[PDB]
Amino acid sequence: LNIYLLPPSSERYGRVILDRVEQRGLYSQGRQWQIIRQRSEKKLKTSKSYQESRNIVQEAVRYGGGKHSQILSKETVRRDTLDSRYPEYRRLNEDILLITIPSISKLDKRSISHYSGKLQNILMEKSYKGLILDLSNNTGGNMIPMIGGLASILPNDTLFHYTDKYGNKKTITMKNIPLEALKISRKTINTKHVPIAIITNHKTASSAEMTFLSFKGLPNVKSFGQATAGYTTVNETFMLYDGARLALTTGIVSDRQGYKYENTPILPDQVTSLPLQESQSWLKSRI
Repeated sequence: LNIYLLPPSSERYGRVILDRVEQRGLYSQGRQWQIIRQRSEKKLKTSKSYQESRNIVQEAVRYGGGKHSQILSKETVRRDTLDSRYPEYRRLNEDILLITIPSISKLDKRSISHYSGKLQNILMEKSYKGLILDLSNNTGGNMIPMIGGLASILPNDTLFHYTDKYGNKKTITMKNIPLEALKISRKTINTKHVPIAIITNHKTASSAEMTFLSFKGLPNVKSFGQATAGYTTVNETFMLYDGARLALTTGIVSDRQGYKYENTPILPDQVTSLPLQESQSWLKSRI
């Protein structure tokens, strides 16, 4: 077809990332920020490729956005997509299901609907009186299939809040979740009410942590295990010219109860190295 393309220079490509970082990053203002930015622009003047430009702005991204921010090359983004897994369950006994809820980074509608659908089926069509939700080793990815699959046990209300560098406070509610895309019905939201035990470990991160926050303060819920990884900030992701992605931190976070998080670990209710064990016992007492 009839195509016109005049791709940015490697310098331009680098400067585009600096503009975004400055525009939305939590920390990208003030004396230390320029200097880092100025130093980055000086190197970019002689950059000879996009890859080189990403290397050059790395300090700026890390400073301007913090430890939850980064630039992923197109290749890195795809390899990470291929690490995606689907939820699994095992019946522990006639009353308790153990549900494994893993990392998934996929965007495509089919994959994310298979992930959420698997969860939906377990929660809606299986028999139980209590649940164990296992977020160990879930380092995040696409929030949509995670929150979506768990829709039946979450409020049709505020999930968590987040505030940007300009002091704009916003809210992620069950409505902001594209359930329609997963072909899941809003009539199923919050229709299961059983004791829920949630397990986390040190690797539990990011989307998984914000999924964890979405259960906080629920009276039927209690959590076991260890503090999470501490990537409790909202990111916005910007697709760059060659398919690379800028993941940029733009929001500080608070849960329904008013507690604030800024790349800070979440404490489970009951810290322990035996959370499956203590989980079941807790579930027994409440059943």
